[PDB]
Amino acid sequence: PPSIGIAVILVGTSDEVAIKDLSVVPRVELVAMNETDPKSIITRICDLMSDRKIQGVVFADDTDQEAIAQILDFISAQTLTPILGIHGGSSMIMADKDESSMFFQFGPSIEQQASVMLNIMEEYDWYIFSIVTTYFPGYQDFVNKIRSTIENSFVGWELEEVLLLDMSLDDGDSKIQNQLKKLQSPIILLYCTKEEATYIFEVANSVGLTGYGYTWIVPSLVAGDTDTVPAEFPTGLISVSYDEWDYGLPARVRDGIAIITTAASDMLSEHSFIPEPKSSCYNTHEKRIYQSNMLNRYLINVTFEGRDLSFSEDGYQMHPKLVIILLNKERKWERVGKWKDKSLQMKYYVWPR
Amino acid sequence: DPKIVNIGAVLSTKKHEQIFREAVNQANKRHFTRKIQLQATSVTHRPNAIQMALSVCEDLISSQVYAILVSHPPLTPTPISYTAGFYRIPVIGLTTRMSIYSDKSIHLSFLRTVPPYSHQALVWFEMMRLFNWNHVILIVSDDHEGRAAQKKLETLLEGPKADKVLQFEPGTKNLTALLLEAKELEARVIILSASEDDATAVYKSAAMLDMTGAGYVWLVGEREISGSALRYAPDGIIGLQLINGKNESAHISDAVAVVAQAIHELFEMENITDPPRGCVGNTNIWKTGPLFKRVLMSSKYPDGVTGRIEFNEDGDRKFAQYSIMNLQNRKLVQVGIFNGSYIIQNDRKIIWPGGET
Ligand SMILES: *[C@@H]1O[C@H](CO)[C@@H](O[C@@H]2O[C@H](CO)[C@@H](O[C@@H]3O[C@H](CO[C@H]4O[C@H](CO)[C@@H](O)[C@H](O)[C@@H]4O)[C@@H](O)[C@H](O[C@H]4O[C@H](CO)[C@@H](O)[C@H](O)[C@@H]4O)[C@@H]3O)[C@H](O)[C@H]2NC(C)=O)[C@H](O)[C@H]1NC(C)=O
Ligand SMILES: C[C@@H]([C@H](O)c1ccc(O)cc1)N1CCC(Cc2ccccc2)CC1
Ligand SMILES: *[C@@H]1O[C@H](CO)[C@@H](O)[C@H](O)[C@H]1NC(C)=O
Ligand SMILES: *[C@@H]1O[C@H](CO)[C@@H](O)[C@H](O)[C@H]1NC(C)=O
Ligand SMILES: *[C@@H]1O[C@H](CO)[C@@H](O)[C@H](O)[C@H]1NC(C)=O
Ligand code: NA
Repeated sequence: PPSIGIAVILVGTSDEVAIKDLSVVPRVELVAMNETDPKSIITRICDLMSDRKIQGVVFADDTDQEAIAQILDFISAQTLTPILGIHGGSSMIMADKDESSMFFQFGPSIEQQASVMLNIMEEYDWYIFSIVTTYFPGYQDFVNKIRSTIENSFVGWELEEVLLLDMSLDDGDSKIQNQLKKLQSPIILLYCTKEEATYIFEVANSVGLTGYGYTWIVPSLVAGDTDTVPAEFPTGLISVSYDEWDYGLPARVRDGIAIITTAASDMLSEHSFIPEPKSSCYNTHEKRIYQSNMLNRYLINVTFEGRDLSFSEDGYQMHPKLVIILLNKERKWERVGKWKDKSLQMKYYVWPR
Repeated sequence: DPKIVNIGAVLSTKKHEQIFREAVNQANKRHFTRKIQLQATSVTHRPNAIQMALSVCEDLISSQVYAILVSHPPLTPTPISYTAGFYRIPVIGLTTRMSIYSDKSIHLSFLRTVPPYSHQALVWFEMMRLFNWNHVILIVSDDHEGRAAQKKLETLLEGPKADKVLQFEPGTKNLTALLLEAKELEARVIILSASEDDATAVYKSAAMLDMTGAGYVWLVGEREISGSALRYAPDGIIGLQLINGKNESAHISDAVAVVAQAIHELFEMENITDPPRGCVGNTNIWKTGPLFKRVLMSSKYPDGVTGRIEFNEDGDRKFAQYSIMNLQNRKLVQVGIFNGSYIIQNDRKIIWPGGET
């Protein structure tokens, strides 16, 4: 059977031996990468693309750098190469990906996480709340999902404040502090990056909004790597993490290889061709009337070993198994819930201190 | 010995590269440069976006640039905005008028010496108050740009009112169903926001439905009186042209003067850190990047070549000047100017679709 070249890019420390466990067959190449700046990522993927006929990329990293997703989307869109953000900063949710993107992520959408957050609140009857976001993309999608959910519900929801903080400017005028001081709600939903949340919490503490009587609920990208807990994160912080526990990295890489291979097999089986992988990033301008996004109809609908590995048109996982986590007094993230097939199951009936 | 502070630029040609080098030299000449001294680092546009992003790293971020000037070539400023944005290095757009660059989520450290197309609503609104057009019809393309003009005009109106807003799919050739809706309405002042090729479709459909003659007013922007849009444009139309909008030489001159002033104001403060030296291995932002943005955002340069330079809440140029253009006997005739805040009519009489309303 024909062979499709698949590059598996691993950033940081990982067990390559553990990781190493249709019409078309994959020729997998595990690639190690030390740096995650734009030049390093662009250069690595472009060098690999010229050395081998690379049909698709499986990317995994150990960082909390949500910018990796953005760098990858840009590469994916410019070169018309499927790229899967399966772990780390590469799987940190990228709202409004390019039209020409073939970038897909293992993780929940902003809208699904916002939904899970409200499911947690309904459980403990936390109907009075406020929202805080930065300009980080997806903030509009977050506020909108909350608003539309709350609007179309026979529940006593009360959204007291919605704050938008400008993290692109310095805080010499203490605008954030003056904005945060307006918060009165016992529950605060925060949408921003992990680096942004460290600052926000430092300030919110100075104004005394982090203690008991103030509960902060945050998305997956804020908690990020559960083994990296910024000192400024408040005790009793609730987050909606993607299951780094049960859905381990060797399984993700396997699934990522299956998606690219199945998609390729499916397109070859239906059109008697698959797109010829570009040998250059440096020719993308002249050779684009000959390139398409066509493989996306297939990459979005892959089922493997009775597991629906399908993605949304927006490039996020369709049915993830989410974990509800709580930052305890020993400053470690503790599992306190599970999100299944649109069902929430918590550990506690009475939320503890 | 002073501290050498680099300024970057992505310009059209070697002529423009030389103009930038001269503007930095003049900045060093006019300012007190015992403490800090500017150095021009520049390149021309690369053939594609990946190549451009790599050039920003290799050629400019490698030189610890404090800001990057960007023009449109002879391929957009986006890979530059993204690369510089990663580090929070400010980008100064010299000629891009697309409203998308006003979006802080996407274009994080971006300012421009030219306003977005959507800001033409500021001129239409002043034109509306002047000629007493209290009831208007707004026709916009259903793209970002079209919606940006509609939001901006709506903001100003909320006196004169937009009786209805009509949106069309970009690329539609038959707009007779859309224009039939507008014809039924009492209002006879039609404002258009469309690209060059989409405006052509409007004009052709409008003319067939006999809406380009006496009784109607057509108030349009720059894009809708350019290239092909002009071939089929009705006589009597009122459009706009941003004075010096395409003069890369004038915008380099003004952007350098603004940046030079802001650098010196920045070094009056304490704990000013240097930008990263190159991209490789550097994933943290420039800690002074956000402070430098705030200093730039609030910079005023009154004696600019392109007028009074000030930036708004999105870092878009304020006090921009426009030529009020009128199509008379198939010729664009300047009938007035929008000086930055006021309409000044010249001695050339306006000819409306047909005669004088
Ligand atoms: C775009 O076009 C506008 C409109 O003309 C210009 O704005 C005017 O600029 C002039 C010149 O700077 C200003 O004139 C000064 O007005 C003072 C009084 O102003 C009041 O009254 C006027 C008229 O009702 C109002 O518009 C205004 O709001 C005030 O309430 C006078 O006291 C000044 O005279 C003194 O200074 C001049 C020099 O400036 C001397 O020659 C005199 O001898 C005297 O000492 C002067 O006439 C005017 O106020 C501005 N008008 C508005 C509406 O703001 C913009 O300058 C122009 N922009 C560009 C980029 O060119
Ligand atoms: C502007 C921010 C991001 O949108 C954001 C972060 C925090 C916010 O508060 C708001 C927005 N991005 C832009 C793209 C950068 C990566 C990159 C580099 C080179 C090529 C393509 C892409 C990473 C930083
Ligand atoms: C990455 O770092 C390790 C450190 O042990 C080194 O062995 C490896 O060669 C480096 N990567 C590259 C591309 O040189
Ligand atoms: C997804 O996959 C199955 C594979 O058998 C296919 O038949 C089905 O039509 C696809 N679904 C959609 C909605 O495209
Ligand atoms: C462009 O601007 C410069 C001012 O820096 C000026 O010398 C030149 O004549 C202008 N050109 C046009 C076409 O207006
Ligand atoms: Na801006």
